Amino acid sequence: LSALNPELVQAVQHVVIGPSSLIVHFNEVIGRGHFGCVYHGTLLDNDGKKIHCAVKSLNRITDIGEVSQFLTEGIIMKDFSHPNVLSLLGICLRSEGSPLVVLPYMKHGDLRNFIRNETHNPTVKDLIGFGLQVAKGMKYLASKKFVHRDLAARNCMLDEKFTVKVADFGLARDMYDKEYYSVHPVKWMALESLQTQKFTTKSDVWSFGVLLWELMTRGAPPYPDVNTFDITVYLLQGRRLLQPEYCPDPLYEVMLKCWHPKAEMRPSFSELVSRISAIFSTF
Ligand SMILES: O=c1[nH]ccc2c1ccn2Cc1ccccc1
Repeated sequence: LSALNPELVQAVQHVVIGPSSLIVHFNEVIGRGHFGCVYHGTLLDNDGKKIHCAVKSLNRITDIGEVSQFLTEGIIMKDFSHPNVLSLLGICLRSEGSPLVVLPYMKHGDLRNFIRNETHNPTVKDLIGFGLQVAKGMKYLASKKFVHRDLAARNCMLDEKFTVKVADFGLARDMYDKEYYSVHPVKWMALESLQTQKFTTKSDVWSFGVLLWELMTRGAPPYPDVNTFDITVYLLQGRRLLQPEYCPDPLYEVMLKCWHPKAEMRPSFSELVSRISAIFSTF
């Protein structure tokens, strides 16, 4: 680590968690395998408050060029903070072992598994509230010109107060990468992204519309009968996800606006917050 550029070391200092500030519980995983090797940890703040965190070791980082790029990603993501976006608590640069990413612990795991869980019974109002929270998190990301590229219910998380956090971006990416011993998002993508492999805030709006559909169906898979290959033709014919049984008509109108074939015709996330907040307030 002494081979690191000193001005970059100075720049990342405010993101770095010293080893005496963090107690990593490498003996216990969070999500019992659902998220791979993500560990419980305890972070000590400056007042000695104990903070429950999720810790991941980044084994793909093997050389000093990759460590330096990682430091930079930490610097950038530390400036992203919003009630509905997963925050970065910090990073660890270890003398012994791969670097660590430290995030806030999410008591209720991912939003898709939460809504699919038969034991949980969120109301239509609660489901719309989750959608509004995601819209607020994306309004924040879009306001900083950050394009998510993989928005879906599986990629959002829930804390102990049931606050939704948009996740799976920056150092929280690769949320479901699992390591196997012997084994080797087209249905959320905007039509133009399927065609050009380019992503924008307007393609995140399309994905948000599919996430809204997931919320109102309590986590049903979209287009279950359509092969991923055939999705482009299906959308070009003007076919779209149908209105879920318990979805209010003005909310389905919002979903349809998200899937307009012309990206410029789709609402902005600011407009989505405006429209969904008014719908939410009728319940
Ligand atoms: O309780 C949690 N809080 C925040 C993130 C998170 C969990 C569980 C899995 N994950 C995903 C992830 C963790 C670390 C690094 C990268 C991705």
